[PDB]
Amino acid sequence: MRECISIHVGQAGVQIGNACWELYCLEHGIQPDGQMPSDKTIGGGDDSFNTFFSETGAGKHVPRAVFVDLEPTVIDEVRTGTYRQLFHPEQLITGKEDAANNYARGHYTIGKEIIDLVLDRIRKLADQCTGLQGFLVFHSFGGGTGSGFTSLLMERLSVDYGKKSKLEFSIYPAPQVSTAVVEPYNSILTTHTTLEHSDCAFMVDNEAIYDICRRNLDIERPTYTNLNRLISQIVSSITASLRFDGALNVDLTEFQTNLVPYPRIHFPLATYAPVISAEKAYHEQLSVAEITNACFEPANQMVKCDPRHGKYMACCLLYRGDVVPKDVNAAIATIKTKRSIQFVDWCPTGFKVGINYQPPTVVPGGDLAKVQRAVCMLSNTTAIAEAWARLDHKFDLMYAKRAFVHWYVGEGMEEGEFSEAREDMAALEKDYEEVG
Amino acid sequence: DLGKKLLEAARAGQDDEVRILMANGADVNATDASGLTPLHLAATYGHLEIVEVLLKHGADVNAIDIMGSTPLHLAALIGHLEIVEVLLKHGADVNAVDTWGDTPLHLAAIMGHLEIVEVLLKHGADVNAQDKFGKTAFDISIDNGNEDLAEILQK
Amino acid sequence: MREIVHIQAGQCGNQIGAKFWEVISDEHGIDPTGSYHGDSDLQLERINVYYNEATGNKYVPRAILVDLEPGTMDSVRSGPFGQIFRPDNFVFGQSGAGNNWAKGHYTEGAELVDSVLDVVRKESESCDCLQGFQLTHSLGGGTGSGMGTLLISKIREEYPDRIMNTFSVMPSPKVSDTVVEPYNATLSVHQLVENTDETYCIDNEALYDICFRTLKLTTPTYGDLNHLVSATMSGVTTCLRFPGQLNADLRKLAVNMVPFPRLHFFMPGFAPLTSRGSLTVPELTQQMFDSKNMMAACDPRHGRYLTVAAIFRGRMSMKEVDEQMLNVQNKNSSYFVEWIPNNVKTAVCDIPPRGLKMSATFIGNSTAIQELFKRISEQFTAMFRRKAFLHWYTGEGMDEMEFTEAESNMNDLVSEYQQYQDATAD
Ligand SMILES: Nc1nc2c(ncn2[C@@H]2O[C@H](COP(=O)(O)OP(=O)(O)OP(=O)(O)O)[C@@H](O)[C@H]2O)c(=O)[nH]1
Ligand SMILES: Nc1nc2c(ncn2[C@@H]2O[C@H](COP(=O)(O)OP(=O)(O)OP(=O)(O)O)[C@@H](O)[C@H]2O)c(=O)[nH]1
Ligand SMILES: COc1ccc(/N=N/c2cc(OC)c(OC)c(OC)c2)cc1O
Ligand SMILES: [Ca+2]
Ligand SMILES: [Mg+2]
Ligand SMILES: [Mg+2]
Repeated sequence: MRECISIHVGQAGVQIGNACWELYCLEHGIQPDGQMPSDKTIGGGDDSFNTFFSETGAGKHVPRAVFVDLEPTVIDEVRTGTYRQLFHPEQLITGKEDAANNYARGHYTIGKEIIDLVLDRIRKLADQCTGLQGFLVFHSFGGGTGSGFTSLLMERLSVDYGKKSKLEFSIYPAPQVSTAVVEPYNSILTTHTTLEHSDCAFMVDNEAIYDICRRNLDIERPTYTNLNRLISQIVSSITASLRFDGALNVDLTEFQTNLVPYPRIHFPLATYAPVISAEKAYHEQLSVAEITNACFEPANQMVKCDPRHGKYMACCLLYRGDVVPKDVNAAIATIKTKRSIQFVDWCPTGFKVGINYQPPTVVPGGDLAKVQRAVCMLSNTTAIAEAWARLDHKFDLMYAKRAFVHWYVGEGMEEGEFSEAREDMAALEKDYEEVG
Repeated sequence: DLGKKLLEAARAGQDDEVRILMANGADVNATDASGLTPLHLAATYGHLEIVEVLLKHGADVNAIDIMGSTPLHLAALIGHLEIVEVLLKHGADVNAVDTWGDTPLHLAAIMGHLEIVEVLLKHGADVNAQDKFGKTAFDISIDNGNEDLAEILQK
Repeated sequence: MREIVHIQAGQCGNQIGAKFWEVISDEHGIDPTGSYHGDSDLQLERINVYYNEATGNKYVPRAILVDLEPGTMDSVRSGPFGQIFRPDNFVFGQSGAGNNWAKGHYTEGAELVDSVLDVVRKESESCDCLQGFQLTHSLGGGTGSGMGTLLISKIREEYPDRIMNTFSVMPSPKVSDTVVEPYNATLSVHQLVENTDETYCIDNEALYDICFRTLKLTTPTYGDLNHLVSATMSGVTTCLRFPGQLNADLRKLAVNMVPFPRLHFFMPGFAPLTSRGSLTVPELTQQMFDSKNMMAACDPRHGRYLTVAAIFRGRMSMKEVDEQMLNVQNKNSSYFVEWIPNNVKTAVCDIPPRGLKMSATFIGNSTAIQELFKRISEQFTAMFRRKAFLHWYTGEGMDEMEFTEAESNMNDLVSEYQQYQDATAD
C-alpha cells in the first residue's frame, strides 16, 4: 500500500472534490463521521482503501486531502455540510481575497501570501505516509486561483517532492457555464507553466459534460451540482484501480507507463458508458458489447473531439460490475473490424483490460440510474489536439489586440510570458501533428 | 487713458462708471490687446443696460476682434437672448463669419441655445453657411443627434 | 472582497446619493431609523457590502457626505433616510464653488480634502476586507467635479490596490444652460481617464430625452431625472448586494469589462422605463438593447460592444433568458466585436426592484460612447476658442495649458474608441 494525496484548488477543484469524497465514502462503506464498520483493523492498516484514507486510533477514516481557495465561501460549505466531520479541519485552507479571475493574481501576488502555509500542511500529511507515491491535483483552467495558484503549487511540489508523481484533473472552459472572458488566457498560461511539472492530466471539458447532462439525463439547464455528480462518477472510475485490488493502473507510475508514451503529450481522453437517467429505473440492461461500442462514440467523451480524425497511442478499458472476461475479448475483437480505429505504427495495437466486479455506486440525490455494468475507457489519441486548437484560437483573437493584458502586467507578470506560453502551445500542437 | 477704464467697467457691469467715462471723452470704440471693445465685453458678460448705452453713443455694433468675433457671435455663444435682440435691432450682421468659419447661428446651435437659434432664423440667418470644416448648423444638429434643434432648423 | 466605502460630493452627488440609499434600504428591508423589517433572508446575506452593523442591530450606511455648500447637509438631513447617516460622516465647507472647477480642485476644495480623508480612513479601518470605493457626483459643477476628482486622486495614493468606481453625471444644456459646464466636464474627464477603474456615464441629455419624448413629461424636473438614476444605480449594484450564482465584486467586473485601461466608461441601460407614480423576457432583452433605454445619449447601433453585462430581476425561466440573450447576439451580430469571444455575461436575481415584477439592467462598454465625448468636446472647443470666462479659472492658479491638455486627452480617447470600432478579427 502506497499513499496518494489529493489537493483541491479553487472553487471548481473544491466543489468537484466534495462530490468525489462523498462518492468514495459510499463505495468503501465509510460514514460521514469517518467510521467504517467493515474495517476489522482499528488504528491503521495496509488495505487498498488506505491509499486515500488514513486511520486514527479511534477508528476514524480521514481523507488524505487538502482543500485550498483564496476566498472562503466555497470551502465554508464543506466546513458546514454533510461531510463536515470527515476532514481534518487544518486540511481546509482559505485566504480572504480571491484572484479575481486573473492568473497573475493567483500566481504572483495574492497566491504568494498563502503558498508556504499550504506546503507546511501538505508536509504534515506526507509525514504520515509510509510510501507516498504522489499527488492528484484538481483545478479549473479558467479561474485565477485554479490557474495561477495551481501553477505555483505544482512548481513548489516539483522542488520538495522530486521523485513523486503528479496527476491533474483539469476543468477546461465552456461558454455555456463560464465565469470570465479571460479564461482562454488563464488556461494557456497555466498549461505552459505546469507542463514540465505534471506527469498525466485528465481534462474535463465543461461543454462535453453539459451536453451529456442535457441529452442523456434530460436536464434542461444543468447546474454545477449536476455536472459535478457526473464528473465524480468518471473520476471514481479512473481512481478505482488505486483504491481497490486490481491488475491494471495499480499505482501512479503505471498511469504514465500505460498512457503517456512521451512526457509532453500527457493528456488522455476519458470516455464513460452508460449514462442513464434515474427516471428510467426499469431500463433494459446493456451488454458488454453495447457499453464497449459506446466508448467509440464522440457523444460519450469527457472532451469534445473526434477520435476518427486522430490516431491512438494507448487504450485502457476499465470495467465495473457484471462483466465476463470472454465477453470483453469478443467485444474488442469486433472493434478491431472497424476502419475508424487506427493506432500509430510504432505502438502495439493492443487494448489493456482491467475488470472490477463490483457495479458502480449511485449517490442518493443523483441523476444516474443504477446499472449492473459500466466502463471507462482511457485513451491517448492525437484527436485531443482539436481541444488545444479551439483554446489557442480564442487566445489569439484577444492577444492580437492585447485585450485585457494590462490586468496581468499590473500584477507582477511580464508581457513576454504571454508569447512564451503561446509558443509552447504552438509546439504542443506540432507534437500531436508529428505523431499524426 | 479712459478707454482702458471703460473696458474694465463694461466687463464688470458698472453702469454709472460707463456714463461718467463717456461724458469725459473715453473712447467708446477702444480695444484691448485682442481687439475686444467695451461692446464685446458687455455682451459677453450679459450687461444689457451697458450694451444699450454704448449703442446710443457710437459703438460699432459689427466691430471684430483679432479672431473675427463680433458682439453678436459672443452674445449667441454665451446665451444672452435679450442682448442678441438688442444687437439685431441696432444693425448687427446676422451672418458675420469669424476666423473659424462660424456664424452666430453655428455658436447658438453648438451650445444648445434653442430660443436664440429661433431668433436668428427669424432675422435671416443662413442655414447653408458652412464653417471651415464644411458644417452648417443643420449638420451639427444631425451629427450630435439633437432632434430638438434639428426640428427648429426645418420648421 | 466585501465592503464598499460610498462618497457623495456636491449637490448632484448628494441628491442622487440620497436617492440611492432610500431605494436600496427599501430592497434590503431597512427602515428610515436603521431597523430591519424585511421578511426574506436573502436581504441580509450581503448587507455588509453597503452597511455597517451597529448596537441594537442597527444598520448604518458606509457613506461619507461632502460639499463646499453647507446648505446641502440640511436638504439631505430633511429627507426620509436623512437620520440614518452617521453624524460624523458629514463634511461641509462654508462657501460653495460657484460652478468653478478650479475652486473645487485647487483652492476651496483643497482646504477641505484632508478632513474628508480623515473620515475615509475611519470607515476603511473598520472594514474586514475593503473592495474599494464608489463616488456619486456631477461633472458640470465645481464641487463634485473639481473636488471629487481631487478626492479620487488622494484616495488613489493611499489605497492603490483598491477599486475606484464612479457614477458621473454628464452635463447637458437641455437641463442646465450654464456655458462653463463643458469646461468643468472636460477637466474632469481628463482626471477620470487616469484615476478610476470604472465609470458609469449617466447623461443628463439622455435623462431629459427619456422624460420628455418617452415618458411625455413636458417640463421634466430633477426628481423625474433622479428616478431614472436610482433605478439604474439599483440595477447595476444588484449582484454586489444579493447572493446569486456568481460571487461578483468590483474587481471581477473591471477585469471582465475593461479590455484597455482608458476604455472604462460604461453606458448603462434599463427596462422597463417608468415615470414617478405610474412584461416578457423577449421584450426585456429587446428594450434593454434599444437606444431609447440608454442612460447616455448615444446610439449603440453607431458603434460596437466590446463587452456587455446584463442583470435580469424577478421570477422567470433561466433557460428562456439564455435563449433570448443568444438570439439578440445572433440577429445583432455586427454590433459586437468578433475578437473578444463570449463577451456577453448574464445574471438572474430572484428579487426584483420596487413596483416591478420584471426588470433588466444593461452595462455596456461600447465604442458608441465616443458620441457623448464628441458632444462635450465640440462645446468645450466653441468656448475655448474664444477664451470665454478663462480668467475665472486662471485666477485660481490654473495654467492655460491644463485646458489644452484636457482637450487633447479627450480627443485621444475618442480616437481610441474609433480604432477598436474599426478593428477586425481576419
Ligand atoms: N465543472 C465545474 N466547473 C466549475 C465549477 N466551478 C467553477 N467551474 C468552472 O471553473 C471556471 C472558473 O474558475 P473557478 O474555479 O470558479 O475560479 P477559482 O479557481 O476559484 O479562481 P478565482 O475565483 O478567479 O480566484 C469556469 O470555467 C467555470 O465554469 C464546478 O463546480 N464544476
Ligand atoms: N441628474 C441630476 N443632475 C443634477 C442634479 N443636481 C445637479 N445636477 C447637474 O449637475 C451640474 C451642476 O453640478 P452641481 O452638483 O449642481 O454642482 P456642485 O458639484 O455642487 O458644485 P458647486 O455648486 O459649483 O460648488 C449640472 O449639470 C446640473 O444639471 C440632480 O439632482 N440630478
Ligand atoms: C464579458 O464577460 C464578462 C463581463 C462581466 C462579468 N461579470 N461581471 C459582473 C460584475 C458585477 O458586479 C458589479 C455585476 O453586477 C452588476 C454583474 O452583473 C451581471 C456582472 C463576467 C464576464 O465574463
Ligand atoms: Ca484499518
Ligand atoms: Mg474563486
Ligand atoms: Mg452646488
